[PDB]
Amino acid sequence: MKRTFQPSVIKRKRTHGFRARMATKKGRQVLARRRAKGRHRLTV
Amino acid sequence: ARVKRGVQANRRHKKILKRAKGYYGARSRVYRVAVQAVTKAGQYAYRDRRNKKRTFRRLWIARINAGARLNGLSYSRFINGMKKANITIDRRVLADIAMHDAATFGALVEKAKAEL
Amino acid sequence: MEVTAKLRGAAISAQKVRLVADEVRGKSIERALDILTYSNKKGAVFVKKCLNSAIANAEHNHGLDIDGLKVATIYVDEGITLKRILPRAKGRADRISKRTCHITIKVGE
Amino acid sequence: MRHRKSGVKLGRTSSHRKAMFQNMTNSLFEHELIKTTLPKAKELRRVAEPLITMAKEDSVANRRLAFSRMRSKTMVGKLFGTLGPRYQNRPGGYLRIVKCGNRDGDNAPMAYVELVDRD
Amino acid sequence: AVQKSRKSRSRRDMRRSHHHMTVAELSVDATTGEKHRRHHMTKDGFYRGRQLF
RNA sequence: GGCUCAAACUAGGAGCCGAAGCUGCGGAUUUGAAACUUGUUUUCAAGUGGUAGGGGAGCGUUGUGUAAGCCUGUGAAGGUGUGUCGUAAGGCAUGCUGGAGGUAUCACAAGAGCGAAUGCUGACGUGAGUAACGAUAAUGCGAGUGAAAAGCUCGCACGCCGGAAGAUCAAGGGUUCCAGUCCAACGUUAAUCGGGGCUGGGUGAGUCGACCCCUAAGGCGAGGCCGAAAGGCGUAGUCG
RNA sequence: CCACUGUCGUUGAAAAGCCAGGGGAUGACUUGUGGAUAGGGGUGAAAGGCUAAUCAAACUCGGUGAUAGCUGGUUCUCCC
RNA sequence: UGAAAUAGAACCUGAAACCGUGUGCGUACAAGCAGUAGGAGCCUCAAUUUAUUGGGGUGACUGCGUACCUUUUGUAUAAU
RNA sequence: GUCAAGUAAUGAAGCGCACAUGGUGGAUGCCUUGGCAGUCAGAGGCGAUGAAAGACGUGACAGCCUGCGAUAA
Repeated sequence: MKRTFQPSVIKRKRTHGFRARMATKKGRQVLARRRAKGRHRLTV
Repeated sequence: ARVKRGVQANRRHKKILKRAKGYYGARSRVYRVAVQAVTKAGQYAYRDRRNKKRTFRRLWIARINAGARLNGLSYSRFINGMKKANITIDRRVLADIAMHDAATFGALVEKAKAEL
Repeated sequence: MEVTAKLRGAAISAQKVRLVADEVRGKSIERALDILTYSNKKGAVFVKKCLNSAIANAEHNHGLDIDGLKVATIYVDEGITLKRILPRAKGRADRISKRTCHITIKVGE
Repeated sequence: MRHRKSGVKLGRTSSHRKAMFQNMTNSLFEHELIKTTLPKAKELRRVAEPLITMAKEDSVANRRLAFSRMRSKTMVGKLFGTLGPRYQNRPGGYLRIVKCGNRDGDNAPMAYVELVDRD
Repeated sequence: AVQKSRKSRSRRDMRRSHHHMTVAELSVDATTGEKHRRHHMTKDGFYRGRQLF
């Protein structure tokens, strides 16, 4: 049957992408928190 | 001061398993089954240490009963005869005389038989 | 003396090779090879390969007459296991063990 | 039960079994020596020999009847050309089975099927 | 469905007491002198004093 | 089991068996009692089943001082046997293995003792060489190569799809595409084969698509309005 | 596009399917792409349905080692 | 080669579970927590003037004997 | 010697125990390149002269890491 993920690149970069994170105060807090953990992947 | 218990646990567990040698299956291999087999063996030994004294007297009495009945009376009349003759010989020695020297036991019965 | 050959790492279960080993144990160099070359079991190709290597070791390294040889000792051990995952129904997985075996053969007069 | 019954199933439908032995008979008539499974080798005697028997006398009806059961104009011409006048005086047993061990892939008992008299 | 206690290693091996390997019957061919399975052609094709190739 | 002037019942009598009870012999221990008097010694008396629980005395382990000591390549720790000693926890000695550390004594401090917590991690069992090997469209044979061929290549034949199980894309993926080479692992079997490993190659646009111009929904939004702060909304616009 | 009946499957081929039948099939239809509504909130031809295999209050992190008159477990030895 | 190669690259030491091989003894007429107290026989080492003891392995046969923990008035419990 | 009656021993498809010798496994012991808690001092910022974090490159040499930035170990 139809599963849950169903990928779309434009939809992925537009709801979780770098510029989507940087366009809100809380999205920049997400990025700061990924950087403090040292994650090699900030944004999808 | 971290204490690692591996060394003391190893020789502690080994001590129990060494005491469980000859047991069948897991009772001589795995500690969890061997520890309660060693304890149970010690419980049997403690009780069987009392029962041994209880079992050999049954053996002596039966041997004495056979010996007395071979020549004359029964055990119940034999012990009464020895008691009236002030003969202190224990049932252990009597059963050894009966089973190993029948001439002496024949003479020993006569002393009891003349006393009743 | 005793000439040893080892076949560490045979990709097969030890239980499957112990059956083949139990029929060549104690047999002469010649009877054991006929048993192995006409066996239908996969473990027989592994035992024959290790037996033949033990024969060459006796002929080459030890300078021993192979006509009087015999399978003096043979035992199959368990080797390292490859661990795999097998998907089952309802999203469950089991562990698959791909067992390997070590084959040790000793030939001697 | 299976009392007194004949025929093989060999894990096939009857249409598949019929086509498989038609192919085997044609292959045995061409090369005259094939290697196959022993159960298949024994059952091939019941489809291949009766074709040789009917080719012992050659006629359009017999020639057409063989082609109905073989569907190979190359082997039907060979059946009535050389196999017919080679087993004319032989009362059956036109092919022999020789066991040749077991198969490597699945340990199936193998056997060669050879036509008698220079196959 | 399933066991209530693990089988002992002894009980497991008594079930394995009929697990043997089949040993083929061999013979020596009259012509080539080679060893072969009984009622089977020799690896080079000889069976009962006859060639196959 | 078997039992009938009993091996049943009643009333008496005498023996004997019968417990970890009592006694006999040896040993330990708690409390109290006459003293070389702190276990310095000989005894005696009464005790010594035990959950919850209270009291007392100790064993072992890691670390600190003792210790720049003592032991140790003539073999440390650890491992694995054996002998021996103590009421116990446990101690000592020693054979083998091991190859570089250990630690007396007395104090001192604890990550100080495991069988259980459907405890946690790893390893390995039993079930069991059992179920199963994933659409019942289907395979047979001859050559080739190969260590090895039911599964690979070629050939003949057979079967299946054919509004697809054939073709072109978008999305998504990202080298899976082609060739050579290898078969350990992966492929639910074998594999010489592969979407596997390794090494090379391969994608050529003014016209196809994107980019680009334009805008929809919907975003963001000089100034503007509103709101403790964060921010919310919104015009021109600017993206989409 | 659905999901009415039955068999099968129930450590499945499948964490909802297959097969044989079944319903709608120009419409209050089905579907692609993008966008909007966010947790006591949303959305709901209304079943407390659905809101990422999670729903009578999502998920993640934090308060947090919440509390638990409850259940389980609780590790060397001997003497009174 | 190396002191060492059961230090050979999955490499120091190499425990246990678990799985083999060899040797000795027992085991195919006998019913159960698998032990314990006896105990014949056999096998193997050390002494001993030569089967006499002692040590080790096995355990025919006899008696007795329903695991452990927890929780309970009370558990072999077919309660955890 | 023949018969009769009575009664031993011998077995092992496999299995048990002990020992010997292995496999698996990776405990233990020893070890450390890594951490944990502090003391005494210092410092408490970096950035429009483009930061923090990255992307892609850069070598005789294929990859990754480290350095560096088309002046590119």
